[PDB]
Amino acid sequence: SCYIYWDKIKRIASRLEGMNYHFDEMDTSGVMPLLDEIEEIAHDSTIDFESAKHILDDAEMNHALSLIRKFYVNLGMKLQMEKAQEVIESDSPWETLRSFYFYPRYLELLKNEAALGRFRRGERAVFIGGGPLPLTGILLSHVYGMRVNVVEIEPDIAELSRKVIEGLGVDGVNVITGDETVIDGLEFDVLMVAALAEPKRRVFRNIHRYVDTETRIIYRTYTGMRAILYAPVSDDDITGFRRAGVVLPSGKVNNTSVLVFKCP
Amino acid sequence: SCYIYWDKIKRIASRLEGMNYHFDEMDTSGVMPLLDEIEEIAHDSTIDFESAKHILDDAEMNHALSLIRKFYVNLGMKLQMEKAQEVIESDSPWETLRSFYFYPRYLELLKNEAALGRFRRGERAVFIGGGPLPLTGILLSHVYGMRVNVVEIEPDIAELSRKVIEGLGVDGVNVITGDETVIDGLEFDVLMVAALAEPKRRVFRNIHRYVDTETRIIYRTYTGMRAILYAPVSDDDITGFRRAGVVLPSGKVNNTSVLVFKCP
Ligand SMILES: N[C@@H](CCN[C@@H](CCC(=O)O)C(=O)O)C(=O)O
Ligand SMILES: N[C@@H](CCN[C@@H](CCC(=O)O)C(=O)O)C(=O)O
Ligand SMILES: [Br-]
Ligand SMILES: [Br-]
Ligand SMILES: [Br-]
Ligand SMILES: [Br-]
Ligand SMILES: [Br-]
Ligand SMILES: [Br-]
Repeated sequence: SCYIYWDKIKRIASRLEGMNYHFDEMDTSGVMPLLDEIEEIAHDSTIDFESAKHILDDAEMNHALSLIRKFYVNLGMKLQMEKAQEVIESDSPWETLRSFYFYPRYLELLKNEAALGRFRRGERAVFIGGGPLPLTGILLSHVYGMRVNVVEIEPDIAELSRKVIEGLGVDGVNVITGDETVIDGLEFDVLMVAALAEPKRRVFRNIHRYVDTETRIIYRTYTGMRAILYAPVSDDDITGFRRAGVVLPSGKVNNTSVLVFKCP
Repeated sequence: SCYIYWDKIKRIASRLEGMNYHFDEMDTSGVMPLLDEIEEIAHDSTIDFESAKHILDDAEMNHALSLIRKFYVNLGMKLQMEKAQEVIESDSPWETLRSFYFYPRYLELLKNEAALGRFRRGERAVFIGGGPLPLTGILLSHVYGMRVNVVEIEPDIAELSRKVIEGLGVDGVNVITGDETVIDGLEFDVLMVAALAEPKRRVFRNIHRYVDTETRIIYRTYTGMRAILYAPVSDDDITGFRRAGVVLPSGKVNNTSVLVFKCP
């Protein structure tokens, strides 16, 4: 085979590689064009899922794919870091938060997930992998009226996220510093696994130990050409669970959301 | 994992075990309820492709999958043979043809394919693997006004398919007895490969030698839970071609249709 996307992807990866050579520290404003070139490929609706695997998972794409995925992770993290601090400093913190590049996507994504998980006001939710900008946790309370624990493994990132929540005046959102294993000590009706929470295999094995067969578990993944952004959760990762629902994204939304329940 | 469909599949397969190595001896009328049981699962739109893959790829499912596929291919062949002979003997051949159990699905399948392959009246189509009831060839002319050569490897089957075409009074449909390599001496705009055309490896490697990069090639395969019916075309099979489009079936249609082009 002979996909025209292969050359386009390799050239983007070459640009990323040259950039990384010069700077470890991401220039978030400067790389927005690169992100948009990548998302135009990711959002190409003409490409079916099987074809996406044929193009993205080809052996000769491995190196380029790894560069693009690392870029997406590092950019997303830096954008979150920068926005968190902006929110904390702002006299108009909600207006500041809504300016986050990806903000409207979260509204659409969470709508999807709330239907999939049958979210109800007052239910307890745990979100594993809050990051510096705990937007999903914030929305689960602010929009869905859930009582939320957000879990974050890096103590300084956890601290930042707490200041963001305090800055916005959002109630019902607590941040727990620790790994996924903290769920042993929490009551919850629904558990969500962040798109970038890693390592997947470990996270799901630990989840399996601590949840029961009634716990609604939603995880975020990448399918079709959106897999250019990040490695999907594999079926091996979710051994001991059964899939019970999936929402495929459209528009600009990147994540696929999967509902699973612990067997048996 | 713990899908309800696992046991349901195993149960159906247990009732096929005693027919193993002798499915060709089946009473087609008598086994229709079995096909319905299998299709109940195959056609269940709540089973996502990841779940279907989990079930169907499991080593413990291999024997059951083999039984179901043998049943399906033998029932399909026998239904086709019986119908071909009925049509040839009928005073009302088109009415007889339209009573074929799968007839409505062919209309939908072809409708999807016509859009995918951008079929235009008067275009020249070659169909590899007519079988005794060359319904696709018949409809390509009758519905889409294409000029058709159907290719059939077995002389006796070729003779039967000619009699069906002639019985119906269909114009612009000819049967060529030979292997796939007969396309060397043909001039055509669209090439189609039947769902049951085998061996895929040899067939596609031969196709690659004769077509050019402009030839629209459509092949039929099985995806998701419908792969319970018949082995999907493997990635190995279509090496040297690029995928350009797909139609995934809905309702009762079994086949996925794939548009490919020879590289580059
Ligand atoms: N931050 C969220 C992920 C939210 N994804 C959104 C925003 C855009 C993106 O992440 O590429 C989406 O899918 O469109 C998490 O940690 O799960
Ligand atoms: N006979 C055709 C296949 C026609 N498939 C139809 C009929 C049902 C079936 O084959 O199970 C379909 O997908 O619904 C061929 O060999 O290409
Ligand atoms: Br504000
Ligand atoms: Br988040
Ligand atoms: Br199930
Ligand atoms: Br039975
Ligand atoms: Br057999
Ligand atoms: Br046919």
